[PDB]
Amino acid sequence: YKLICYYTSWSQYREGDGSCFPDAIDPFLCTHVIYSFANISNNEIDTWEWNDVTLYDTLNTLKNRNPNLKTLLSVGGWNFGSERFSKIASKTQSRRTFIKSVPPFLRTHGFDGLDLAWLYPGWRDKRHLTTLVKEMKAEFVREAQAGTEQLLLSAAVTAGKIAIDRGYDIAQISRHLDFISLLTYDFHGGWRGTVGHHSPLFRGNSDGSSRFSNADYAVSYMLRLGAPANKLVMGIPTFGRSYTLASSSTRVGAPISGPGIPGQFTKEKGILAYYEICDFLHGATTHRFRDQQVPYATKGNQWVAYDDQESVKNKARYLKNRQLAGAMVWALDLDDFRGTFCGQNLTFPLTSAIKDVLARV
Ligand SMILES: *[C@@H]1O[C@H](CO)[C@@H](O[C@@H]2O[C@H](CO)[C@@H](O[C@H]3O[C@H](CO[C@@H]4O[C@H](CO)[C@@H](O[C@@H]5O[C@H](CO)[C@@H](O)[C@H](O)[C@@H]5O)[C@H](O)[C@@H]4O)[C@@H](O)[C@H](O[C@H]4O[C@H](CO)[C@@H](O)[C@H](O)[C@@H]4O)[C@@H]3O)[C@H](O)[C@H]2NC(C)=O)[C@H](O)[C@H]1NC(C)=O
Repeated sequence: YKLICYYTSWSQYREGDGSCFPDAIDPFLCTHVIYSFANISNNEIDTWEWNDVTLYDTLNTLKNRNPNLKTLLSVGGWNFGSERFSKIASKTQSRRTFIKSVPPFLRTHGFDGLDLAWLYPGWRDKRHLTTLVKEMKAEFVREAQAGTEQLLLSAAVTAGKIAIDRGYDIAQISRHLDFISLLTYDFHGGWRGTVGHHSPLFRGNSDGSSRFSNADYAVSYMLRLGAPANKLVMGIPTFGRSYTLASSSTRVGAPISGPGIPGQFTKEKGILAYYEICDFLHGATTHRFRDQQVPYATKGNQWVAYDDQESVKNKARYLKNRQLAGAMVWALDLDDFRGTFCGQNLTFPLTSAIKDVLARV
């Protein structure tokens, strides 16, 4: 099985114990580690952070201890303008300059491949995405004639039916990609005025109006569109989403006024790291959506949807039962990476739980 784990460059700036450098990563935990995110300047791949050159180097020394570990560099992301990707991909001269700049950059800094995180192509972009993937893969194939191990190409793909239909020719891009990570953890957010879970495994016979907003539907739909099971990797989150309750109601369908309050270390409205949730749970009431098979917790006017060891092991069993290529984790720096917040002296408890399931029959 593959275990694909993202590390995010901005996690280095978090204070005290929340600070996470590539250094903290156990080299034997994941099969592939992806560094997020690279920039595009002058139509060429480039660094984002001031000290990226150093961090690349720290990440790639993990390979001195585990020579089988693979590392990828992810380009794009949320803070990258979708329109900036659109402009690059739709003009042949810009697209060509970009593609040619990638292999030398990856080689200089020690990466084994490139992850595309264009979030998200519009209906006008779908054709250009296909072209970008095709031509990117062709160039990696050509570069490997120089006797080096061929660069890997992956893509992060949204799990909502409408985003898929609008932006992605799954049947075509599947043939050129080494793996596709399905982002099965954005099924709810502050954008609706109610409480709900962003990563449910199943629909659960109760659910109103969205048979499609669950991991099971997204996986079955990708399989139907022509993504081969052995290229499909199911995304499992290591963070939670928080909401401020608008009333004293805390069950399904409850009102909300907005995001939850920022966490001590992540400092971002609406999300919490798992190591912050471990702390939040002291004094919280815990519940579990039995149909959806995911927990949530509530304390005061704060309502948190999250994943724990049981829910993550369940998702891992599901994906094995479906014979998928593996699991993808967003993100190593949001799991309890020091191992000192969540009880047990177990570093990476969520990621480890996934690995345990994937390593059994
Ligand atoms: C990821 O990469 C991206 C892509 O490169 C990085 O984003 C860019 O990087 C640089 C530097 O930070 C900037 O590049 C040049 O910017 C200037 C361009 O000028 C413009 O400013 C005006 C604001 O008034 C703005 O508005 C319009 O244009 C005209 C203005 O007359 C106006 O009539 C219109 O109505 C518009 O309002 C316009 O959009 C431009 O942004 C240059 O001045 C910069 O410095 C050089 O400039 C001169 C030569 O051109 C020299 O005199 C100077 O000495 C110097 O050499 C610079 O070259 C970009 O702004 C920026 N672009 C994008 C796409 O965002 C990004 O930083 C990176 N991310 C990270 C984390 O690194």
